[PDB]
Amino acid sequence: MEAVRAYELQLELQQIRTLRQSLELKMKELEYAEGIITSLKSERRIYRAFSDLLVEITKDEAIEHIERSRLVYKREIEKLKKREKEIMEELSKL
Amino acid sequence: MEAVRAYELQLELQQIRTLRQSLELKMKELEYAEGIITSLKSERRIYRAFSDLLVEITKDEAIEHIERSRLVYKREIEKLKKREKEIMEELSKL
Amino acid sequence: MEAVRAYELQLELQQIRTLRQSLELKMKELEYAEGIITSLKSERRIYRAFSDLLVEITKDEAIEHIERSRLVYKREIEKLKKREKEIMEELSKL
Amino acid sequence: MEAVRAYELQLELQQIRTLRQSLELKMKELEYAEGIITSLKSERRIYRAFSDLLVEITKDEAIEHIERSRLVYKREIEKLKKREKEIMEELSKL
Ligand SMILES: [Cl-]
Repeated sequence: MEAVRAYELQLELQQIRTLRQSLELKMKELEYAEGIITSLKSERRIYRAFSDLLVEITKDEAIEHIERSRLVYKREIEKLKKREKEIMEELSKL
Repeated sequence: MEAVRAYELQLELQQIRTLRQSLELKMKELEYAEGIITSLKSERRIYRAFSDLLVEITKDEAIEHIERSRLVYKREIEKLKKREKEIMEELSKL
Repeated sequence: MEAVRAYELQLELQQIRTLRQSLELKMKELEYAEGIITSLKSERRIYRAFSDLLVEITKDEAIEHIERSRLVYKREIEKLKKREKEIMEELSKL
Repeated sequence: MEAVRAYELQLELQQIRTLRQSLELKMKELEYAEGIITSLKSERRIYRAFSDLLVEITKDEAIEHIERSRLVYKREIEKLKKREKEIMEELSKL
């Protein structure tokens, strides 16, 4: 019945939204970090986490990481939002 | 049957409690950190985590973060506890 | 039927084991850290994590934290292992 | 029916794949860290995470940890991939 087709579209939508929201959080945290790293205070040490190690990196390396990561996240988020878009439309047609 | 209505209220209550407890933990960890940061020892470096980066911050920045975060958590916790309150009352009326 | 009573005891046992194993992991990680902190190398900075902040602590503070945490974990682990013990015995009697 | 036997093989395969992928991620993160640690920049502080403590370690200690961890992960990954191999073959024979 339509109720079942809708529930399954809703289940898919929730899973996509959950993945998408996790990526936006990480993306926003890195943008916040970029604002601090590029602020006026002269010295701020920065570390990058790799599994269970924290390795010191430079301001330039940190900015590079933030910019590349944002690109990967923006792309993944755009793709997921377009899938959410399609599903919301199907749900609307029902 | 009442058993089913109760089970569904119980399911909702557990999910709210789980979210609430996660927030109280983070809130209490930051209050503990504040006590240390404002203690007598002269020098303690502090870092703030943003996704996979750790960025050095000052004592004043750390205290600001702790106070703002506590406000956000206290508010979210109060709202969830009020929802738990309502549900516990419904469960009692049944 | 006995199969159902056994499945439910098995479900409970798995959940207890999962909680217990998580605590033993954290406990063992802190014991490993203690071995390093008390080793010969003269200077090793140490930080303690509180939610999203890392705060510098001394060797003595780190050892204190490790010892107290081990006590809390050992106690929680002993209590869970005794519950696992009871269940395994019930499963055996069936 | 074959559909049910296949679903159960698929369920097992997904769980194995999920464990395997988690290990490959950690393994790749440590290999990335090794590349940075052994790069030209003269001074980079390194910390290792043990539960809620971060303890400073040397470049040599970090490399040792990365190499041992890779061995443990490579072995666990090879064993899981061989189990995935078997299941994919069963699924093919059905
Ligand atoms: Cl440092």
